[PDB]
Amino acid sequence: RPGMMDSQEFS
Amino acid sequence: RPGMMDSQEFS
Amino acid sequence: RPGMMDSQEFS
Amino acid sequence: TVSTTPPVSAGVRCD
Amino acid sequence: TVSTTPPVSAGVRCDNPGTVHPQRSRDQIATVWIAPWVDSDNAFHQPGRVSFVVSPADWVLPARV
Amino acid sequence: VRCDNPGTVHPQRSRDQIATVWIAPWVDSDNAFHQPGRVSFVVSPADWVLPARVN
Amino acid sequence: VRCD
Amino acid sequence: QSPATISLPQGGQFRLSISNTDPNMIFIPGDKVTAITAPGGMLADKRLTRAGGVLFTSVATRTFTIFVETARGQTFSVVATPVKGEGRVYRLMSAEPPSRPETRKWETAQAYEKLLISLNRAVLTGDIPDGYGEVKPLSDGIRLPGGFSVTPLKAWAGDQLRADRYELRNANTWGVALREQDFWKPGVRAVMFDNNAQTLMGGGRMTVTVIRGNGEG
Amino acid sequence: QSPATISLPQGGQFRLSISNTDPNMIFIPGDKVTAITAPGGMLADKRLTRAGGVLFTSVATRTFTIFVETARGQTFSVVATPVKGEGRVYRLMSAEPPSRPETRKWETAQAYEKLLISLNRAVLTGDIPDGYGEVKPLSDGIRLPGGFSVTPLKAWAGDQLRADRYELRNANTWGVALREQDFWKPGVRAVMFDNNAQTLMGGGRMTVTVIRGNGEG
Amino acid sequence: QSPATISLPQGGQFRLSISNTDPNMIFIPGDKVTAITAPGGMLADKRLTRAGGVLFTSVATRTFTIFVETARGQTFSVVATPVKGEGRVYRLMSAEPPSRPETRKWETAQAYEKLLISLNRAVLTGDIPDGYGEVKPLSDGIRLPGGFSVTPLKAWAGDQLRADRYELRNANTWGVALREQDFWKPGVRAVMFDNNAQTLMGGGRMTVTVIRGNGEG
Amino acid sequence: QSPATISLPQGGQFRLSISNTDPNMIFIPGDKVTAITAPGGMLADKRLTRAGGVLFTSVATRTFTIFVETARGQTFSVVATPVKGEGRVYRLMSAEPPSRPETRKWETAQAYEKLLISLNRAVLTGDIPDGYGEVKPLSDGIRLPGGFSVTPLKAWAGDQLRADRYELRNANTWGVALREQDFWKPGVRAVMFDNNAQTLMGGGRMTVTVIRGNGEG
Repeated sequence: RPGMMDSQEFS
Repeated sequence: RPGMMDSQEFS
Repeated sequence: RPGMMDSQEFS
Repeated sequence: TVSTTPPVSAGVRCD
Repeated sequence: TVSTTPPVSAGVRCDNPGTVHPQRSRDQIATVWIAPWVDSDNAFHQPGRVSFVVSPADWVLPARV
Repeated sequence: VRCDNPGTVHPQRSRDQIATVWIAPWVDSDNAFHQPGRVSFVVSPADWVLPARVN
Repeated sequence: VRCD
Repeated sequence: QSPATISLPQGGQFRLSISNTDPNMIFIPGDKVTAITAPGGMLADKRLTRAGGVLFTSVATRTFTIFVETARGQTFSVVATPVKGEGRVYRLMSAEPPSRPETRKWETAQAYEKLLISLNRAVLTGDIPDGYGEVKPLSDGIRLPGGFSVTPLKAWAGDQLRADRYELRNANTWGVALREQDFWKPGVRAVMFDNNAQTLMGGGRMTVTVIRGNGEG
Repeated sequence: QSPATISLPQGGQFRLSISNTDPNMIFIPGDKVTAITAPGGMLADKRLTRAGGVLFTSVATRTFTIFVETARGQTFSVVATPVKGEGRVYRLMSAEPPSRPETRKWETAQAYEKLLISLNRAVLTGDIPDGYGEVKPLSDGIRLPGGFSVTPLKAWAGDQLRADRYELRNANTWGVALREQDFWKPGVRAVMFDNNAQTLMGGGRMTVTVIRGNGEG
Repeated sequence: QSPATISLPQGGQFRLSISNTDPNMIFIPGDKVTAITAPGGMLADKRLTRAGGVLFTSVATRTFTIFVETARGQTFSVVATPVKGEGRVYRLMSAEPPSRPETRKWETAQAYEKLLISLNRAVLTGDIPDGYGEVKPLSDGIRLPGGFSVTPLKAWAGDQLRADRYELRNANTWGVALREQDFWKPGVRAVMFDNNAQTLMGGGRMTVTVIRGNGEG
Repeated sequence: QSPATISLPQGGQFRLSISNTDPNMIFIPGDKVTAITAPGGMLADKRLTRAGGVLFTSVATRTFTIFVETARGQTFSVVATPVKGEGRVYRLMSAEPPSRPETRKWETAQAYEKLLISLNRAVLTGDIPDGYGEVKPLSDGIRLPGGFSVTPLKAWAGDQLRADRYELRNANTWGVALREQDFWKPGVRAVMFDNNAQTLMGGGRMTVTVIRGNGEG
């Protein structure tokens, strides 16, 4: 996972 | 049963 | 499962 | 109408 | 039409009947004494005096000296 | 010294509270200038005050 | 000096 | 012996001891806890209780932070240090109250008492209720104490009550004190002094409204 | 023997003694117990009675905490010390009146002076209204004027009204004439004397039914 | 303890401290957090609350940047330093009022002087309109005339109107009579005094509700 | 601490540092970025954000050029030199604004206030609204200060308001100052001096329009 960020879109 | 308590809900 | 949390959602 | 039973009695500290 | 409550007050530094901090007036309280009476369940009632407000309050522009 | 009377009290009827706002100059939708003025409102209304004593 |  | 009432602000942190062997309880008066969050594997069991309550049992031996969220969008934090001993109850309270409920008077008065009151008010206002219509004032409707002179003024009557207003005149030229009970005549229901003045002097002309019973029986 | 009454608030925690071989009971005077929670493996068996109490048996030896919960919305914690002996009966008196929305409808549906009369007749005869429940009496609820002493007996509470019975004793050698008004304290709403009494001789034993607003002040 | 309020603009970046073992929370007073982004493999677990906040746990040790994003349209970046300790609560105050097209419809639907009255009554009582949200108070928002000092307390903003509360202190020994007009600064729209006051004695503590155009000037 | 606001022209190149370990953000106020282009294999991850925002993370160690295109046909270039450190936020802004939005007054005035205004305007114009019709001028409608003489001129009346115009005549032969409040009579709604002149001299004949209430109650 290079340069991968944790982007959690909440409903 | 760790930390388990006896919780009896009566009807 | 480190850094993990525990959440009960009471009705 | 409701009844009114007592005629005024014969005519701290109030009369 | 909207009400017009205040007659012009008795007639930095501008003499205006308007633009004066308005106060509200006083309510009117009236007392009625109830004659002792009895009721269907045969209870005898001695109430006393009951006070009620006949008129609500109204706005007033103070007289300016 | 004996007396038989209910404890009389006088009604209080506290007054109202008034707050006045001052309106700064503004021009309306239909283009009429409104020079400074004021609007007043009653924050808390009036009401009967329960007595503290009945003697 | 006061004015309203 | 008594719950430890703790009023912390929103998002507040309160460090409190909890018991590692016995269940502990946190409750908010007037609020129902919806959720409880803690580090994973610290609080073994969590149970909802009647109303708003959380009974939690923690076997942990380390201090940890626990978040409680209620049903009105309130979130409070608590730092818990487990200790051997009795379970501890905590009454969580809000700091500055958000709103003020104006409780209406629940009290209702007797029907007859209201009927007397409304009529007196209407006569005083001068508005005369639909049922009522004008007639002749009764010649003698009240007791006259201390030389008072009464002149009939106005009256209106209706199906179950009737009203008369008389003008009192004082010829005494003395300081008198009014008590509405003096003006009682066998058959009167109420007496109102329009001006609420305790003492009448000479020429004290208070007008009094008396409601008797039309159709008296 | 008589049951032991302890009167804990909704936040109360009381150290009582529990039995081992034979069962024990805790009951609420006015509420029906619905749930009871203790550390796992501590309570051997539990049963709910028809009256509304809870019969439990504890076979363990370590001191433990038990939570009992009722139907109207209430929670009381008791700390039990397991001792060898006979079963014990505890009367968990409320101490902070419970919320009863069903009672409020009956309380507010009718008039007010009538409601006062009713609640008082009942206290006198003993036919307590269905909604009302026994609560801890207020230790200091009325004004004591010039030499009387009071002790509390019984208390019944609904939602918006309370009811108390206070045993008055006259310390003063001289007999003191008493008027209901003397007793008024902010928050009381009616004072009635059972034996109508113009005066009370020294060594008097007179009970007085006083009712107050529930939670007012 | 109380939550820490930092007030970053939509371009703000704040170096705060994050916890490791126990979870942390950042919440918006007036907005619902919808997304949160951090470098991959840095945030262990995240959860969205019902109130509108975000509970996150960071197990890493390196300083990292987190972006939080809300529903009304907002984005704030915070730089977290992972330290061993208890959880922390942060109150991310807006600092530049957000856009709320739904609020503008209610704002413009009604008249103007009425709207001013409403927003002011609310500030006085505390019943804040549904659309309005808490924003950072303006540090310098009103004219201070001849010896007063001000400190800010609270601020609420919609789309076209603002609202501020300023605590005024009179340094001058002599009492100063104050008129609303003195305070007018370009861009203010109403000045109202809570305690109606013709004059303010020295050492005065008077709060004044002033409203301004949102983004005007 | 605050976004680096950068107003570059269309097709502009701005050299700025970015972080090679943490995400960086570029946003344009009032615009929503549609696309982002960079040398292949330089920017690993790109994500849209609430409103117009691009969160990009680059593992590269060489300076590179990145093009951003918004939703209103704007294209901006940026030369990025990755560097170890905090993520950097950039507020991209247009150089010379393309258009100027004329914001309409949202403010609406009270209905009664408008009604007074329209009538006054119509009378001044001489056009008389449909409802209104001509009648007799009221003999005395205004207060006459300082020897002024009023002669009835014209009037019109309608269902809820009525209007009268009087010609003022000055016999004082002194310099007078007009204040519309002087001409107040119990029952007036508004007074308009047709010529907006503060001071009238001898024979100052201003005509004033006063609207009272027809059907006055």
